[PDB]
Amino acid sequence: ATTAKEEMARFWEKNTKSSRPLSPHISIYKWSLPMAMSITHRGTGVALSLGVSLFSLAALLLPEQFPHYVAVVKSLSLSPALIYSAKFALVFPLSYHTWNGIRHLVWDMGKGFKLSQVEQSGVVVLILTLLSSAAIAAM
Amino acid sequence: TQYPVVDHEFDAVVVGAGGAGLRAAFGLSEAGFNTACVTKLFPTRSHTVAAQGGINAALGNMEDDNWRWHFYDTVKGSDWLGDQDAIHYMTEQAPAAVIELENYGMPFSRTEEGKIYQRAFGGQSLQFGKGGQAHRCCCVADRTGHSLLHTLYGRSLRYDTSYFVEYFALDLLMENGECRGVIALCIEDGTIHRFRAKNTVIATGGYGRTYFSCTSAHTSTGDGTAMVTRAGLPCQDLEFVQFHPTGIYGAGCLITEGCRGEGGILINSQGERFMERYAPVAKDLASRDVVSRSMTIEIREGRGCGPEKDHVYLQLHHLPPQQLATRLPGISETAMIFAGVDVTKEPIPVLPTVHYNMGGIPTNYKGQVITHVNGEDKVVPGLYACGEAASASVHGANRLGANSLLDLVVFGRACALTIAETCKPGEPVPSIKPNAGEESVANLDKLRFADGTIRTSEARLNMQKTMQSHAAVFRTGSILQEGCEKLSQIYRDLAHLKTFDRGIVWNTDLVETLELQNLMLCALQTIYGAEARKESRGAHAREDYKLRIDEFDYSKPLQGQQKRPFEEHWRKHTLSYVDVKSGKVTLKYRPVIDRTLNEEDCSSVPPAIRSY
Amino acid sequence: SSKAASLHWTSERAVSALLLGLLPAAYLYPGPAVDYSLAAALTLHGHWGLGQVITDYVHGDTPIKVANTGLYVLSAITFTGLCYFNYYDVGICKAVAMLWSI
Amino acid sequence: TSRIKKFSIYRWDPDKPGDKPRMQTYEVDLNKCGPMVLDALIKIKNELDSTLTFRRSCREGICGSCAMNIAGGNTLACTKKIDPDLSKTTKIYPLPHMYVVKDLVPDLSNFYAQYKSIEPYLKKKDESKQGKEQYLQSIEDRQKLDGLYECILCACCSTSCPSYWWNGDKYLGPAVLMQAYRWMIDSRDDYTEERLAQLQDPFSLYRCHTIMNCTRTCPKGLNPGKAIAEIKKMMATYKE
Ligand SMILES: Cc1cc2nc3c(=O)[nH]c(=O)nc-3n(C[C@H](O)[C@H](O)[C@H](O)COP(=O)(O)OP(=O)(O)OC[C@H]3O[C@@H](n4cnc5c(N)ncnc54)[C@H](O)[C@@H]3O)c2cc1C
Ligand SMILES: CCCCCCCCCCCO[C@@H]1O[C@H](CO)[C@@H](O[C@H]2O[C@H](CO)[C@@H](O)[C@H](O)[C@H]2O)[C@H](O)[C@H]1O
Ligand SMILES: COc1[nH]c(=O)c(C(=O)[C@@H](C)C[C@H](C)[C@@H](Cl)CCl)c(O)c1OC
Ligand SMILES: O=C([O-])CC(=O)C(=O)O
Ligand code: SF4
Ligand code: F3S
Ligand code: FES
Ligand SMILES: [K+]
Repeated sequence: ATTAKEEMARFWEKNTKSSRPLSPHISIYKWSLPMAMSITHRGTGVALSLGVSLFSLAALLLPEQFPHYVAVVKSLSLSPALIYSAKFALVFPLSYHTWNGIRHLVWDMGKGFKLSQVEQSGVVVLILTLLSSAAIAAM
Repeated sequence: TQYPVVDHEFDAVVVGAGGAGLRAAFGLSEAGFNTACVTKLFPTRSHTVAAQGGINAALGNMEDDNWRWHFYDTVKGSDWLGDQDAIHYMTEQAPAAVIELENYGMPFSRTEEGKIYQRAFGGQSLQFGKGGQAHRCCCVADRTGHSLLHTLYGRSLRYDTSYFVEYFALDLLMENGECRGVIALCIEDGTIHRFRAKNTVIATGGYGRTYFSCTSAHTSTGDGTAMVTRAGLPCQDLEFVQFHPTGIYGAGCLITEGCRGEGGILINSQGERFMERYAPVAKDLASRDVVSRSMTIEIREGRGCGPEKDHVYLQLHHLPPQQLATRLPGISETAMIFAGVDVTKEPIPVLPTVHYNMGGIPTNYKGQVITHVNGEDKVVPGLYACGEAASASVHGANRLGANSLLDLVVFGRACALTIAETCKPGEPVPSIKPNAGEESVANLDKLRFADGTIRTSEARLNMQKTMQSHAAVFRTGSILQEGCEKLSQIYRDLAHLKTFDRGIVWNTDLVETLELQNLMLCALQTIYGAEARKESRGAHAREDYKLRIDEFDYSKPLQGQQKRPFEEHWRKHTLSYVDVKSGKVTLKYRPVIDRTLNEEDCSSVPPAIRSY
Repeated sequence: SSKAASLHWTSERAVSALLLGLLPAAYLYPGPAVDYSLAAALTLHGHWGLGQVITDYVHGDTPIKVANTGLYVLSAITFTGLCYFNYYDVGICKAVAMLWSI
Repeated sequence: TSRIKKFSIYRWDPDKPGDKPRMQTYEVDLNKCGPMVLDALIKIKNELDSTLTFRRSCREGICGSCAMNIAGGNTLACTKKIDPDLSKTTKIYPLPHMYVVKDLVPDLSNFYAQYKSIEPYLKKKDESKQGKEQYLQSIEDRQKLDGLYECILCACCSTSCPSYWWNGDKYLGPAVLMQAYRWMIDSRDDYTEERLAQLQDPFSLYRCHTIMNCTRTCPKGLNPGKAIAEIKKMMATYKE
């Protein structure tokens, strides 16, 4: 006697004005590697975009060209370890997001959806991210 | 006074959302009846969803079939205690009922020709019993009831049926021998609701939970059967409890008879397919009352399996693994979960288990509840019943496999068809008393604030353990009377009940106390009907009266036989009454309907010898 | 368009495949063609990406409107600053190389 | 010789004025209990605390009543083995991010309503010959339904999906979406394009980002994540 849309409306109207609590979710749900890698793919994507936007804003607002700021950092005569740590920290989120992005595109084709394959592809992304970030930072 | 009471008005109210309640519900809405559906569970949680083997119909997809052969197998399977007019209607309407379900989207398994797959099932034959095993059990692998109930629920979303989910029906609203509706309890908010209607349909399932071990769900407490009892109305043939042969050992979960229908065999401790000795022709596909007795005899005679010699083996590993995965994927998973068994390697430990109640609310072939007054069948005005809660009686003393799911959709539709031809929508709904059903609310509040000596869980176990030992596969008057004295004492000790949850919103402590009241009303009529019936017919097997007593002796020629009077033979229905206050059980008897709906189209089968 | 949601889902995947191919393009063929293609792809992919985060996490008529407008300002400024860097400065490809020569 | 196991269970009573959610611990002797968690819940209710409220029925994992969060994951209490490690206390919560009616009993009516909205029943452009003959379906086209029709609507998958946590008012969830796909590829259905057209909005379908919590938690072993991916591929391919 009630349509689906009407049932959904009464649900929210009944519950939101009630004294009923909301069952816990994120604080009690057990994590997994695919789930941790899903939200990490989101955090890396957002961090990369904000990094691009801070760069574009710097090109419009800073009084010096890019070669000037590279010359300033080079004149600081930093150690190869700090240069490596900086390079690794810059290229790690990009590399992870790229490999896990290819993993997402494979999923969008409908491939690799068996749960054991989800775990396999995730671990492969993890070791490919490390190997790529280690080789790139070494350059 | 203390409980807020809400009143409703409908053309008809259906109590139950199983396969039978749903078919009647939107069938009434199909016919323009403003219909309400009251169910204590969400519809797809009903025990129908657990059904596995399939549903019978003479479609003829595997071989040339004939619904009259299905009629014959059902009459013979019932041990001539079933009403042949109802069996006629069910077996003739079976092809249309299954075709309707498939047309609803039911994902039946398919044959090479694209038609509905049908497997063999216990006690079904061709050529009126002289043509060998039949294959008319239409199935969805071994998840037929799951797909049946989900298909019916989906179909019911198209109609204007007003659902009341998780409402617990307390009693009927009776006035001057007529049913005005039902009074129920809303579990979500704790309010009492009186539903007024010109016609009430009762499809509340069985009461298999009266026993300790049973394949039934925890919600199969015979709630509708007790409402009819509290209304001063009779129940029929309640002492005939079907014991399924292959209920898994331990958890009691069902292992489908389709296992034997696909080629599975039963094995004792010495590796013998012992059914070749009890039923040389039918073997493991004999009737369920025969197999359950055969397996029970092998156990007590010392040929049981396991470390306690208390069960037997169902062997499937001789069947190809591709067949096991296609035809029986459900029990493959279940045998692993509840027994650690790999069906491709080891057999399943099985033993007889309470499964189905042949008895229930007596109706006719139209679905109308009847009472017996001075030898005539009085139709109760406005009261209907269908499914396992009702006694058509299409199953008599023993039900054939895959016939209940048929009973549900045939007589669910029949109730809606009978109401449509007898009454019209929008007719003035009958009035009730201002305090109608207040005895239900008083009994509800009494149990809610119980403060006695015995808790509800402790009382339910004393009932289940009493039924399990005193009303098992074999029964004796000395043992049945001991169980009758125990049950009649447990019922009088319900005054000393003890509940804890003093709330009303989702008070499962209170609801399961009401279900105990309903279980006890059904359990008394069962063990007292079994004690009085001094014969062996179908499932009810008395070892002190091993014979079947009909009005004649159909093992000898009827030439000049002295006909036994109705008071001396036993081919008759048991009608049980219960004084709810004291608990005393009263028993009456009404004759079996041997006539069909058309003798020239379906010959009435006279009682004969019953062997497999 | 009655298929606007599915056409957008396809475009998101298409731009990701395009952006994926620009990484070997930037390493193998650095120059203005890849700098500006990177500028357009990094902005469009990031804009659609941050929109999904807003759709998932921001609720209410006004907060959704405020977030999507503020995101549109961020994207437009980002694409313009990237084009400014490509035309007036060394460009994306050369900036990455100079940064890695440190 | 008793093996005492500790369970920590969510408790809330709507009839207590001012009642606040809490956790209560129960000690269950595993030598006098069934192997499944539901056997412990029923033992606790029948022996220790009869006020503990929860949904149960089939106790064999077919009806879907006893869905809850056991040891951090959504599962059926009747097919979830009790952890025999007595040094670990099993935490039992209701289904996550759901309004609590009482104790472990959530409100599934929005979940039910979303399932109704996708019209989960066979539809034909011509329904005049309904009930006359059986619809022909090849064994091949019937096999396409394996892994889909077995769904018991327990709601474990949807209540484990983060997108359903934040947008359950508009995201249909993996359970309903897979049932929609079950009717999309049913060869006997004539409304495939209409079912796809229903999902042309940013929320109904496209809030799924392939997190795959749903497939991990399904007590029936189904893959609603893969089904959603097949819908998405169908959404991008069908012509009108
Ligand atoms: C494990 C198992 C497997 C089976 N397999 C098969 C098979 O393969 N083939 C076959 O033919 N038969 C089979 N059967 C038998 C058959 O499935 C059942 O007898 C039949 O499904 C019962 O259906 P029903 O609609 O009468 O009631 P059920 O399906 O049991 O449902 C009862 C309904 O009544 C409602 N109800 C009960 N009490 C109340 C109350 N107080 N207030 C409101 N509502 C109430 C409940 O909400 C529920 O929805 C099987 C039985 C079992 C237990
Ligand atoms: C940038 C790197 C990305 C983030 C990395 C985060 C690393 C920690 C993530 C949390 C891992 O948490 C852990 O994950 C594993 C793998 O799914 C889970 O394993 C679980 O599933 C796997 C199969 O899928 C089973 O084999 C195993 O018996 C079971 O415990 C485990 O229950 C969980 O405790
Ligand atoms: C890819 O999309 C997603 N992937 C996820 O893993 C995901 C999640 O896993 C959430 C439980 C993450 C939660 C919001 C964190 Cl920040 C609290 Cl500590 C999430 O919310 C999400 O967005 C809908
Ligand atoms: O009861 C029936 O009709 C069939 C049944 O449970 C089975 O599959 O064994
Ligand atoms: S997909 Fe699995 S978890 Fe989700 S409702 Fe269906 S059976 Fe339950
Ligand atoms: S967990 Fe949720 S995001 Fe998608 S793949 Fe499963 S419905
Ligand atoms: S009770 Fe039916 S699923 Fe656990
Ligand atoms: K019956």
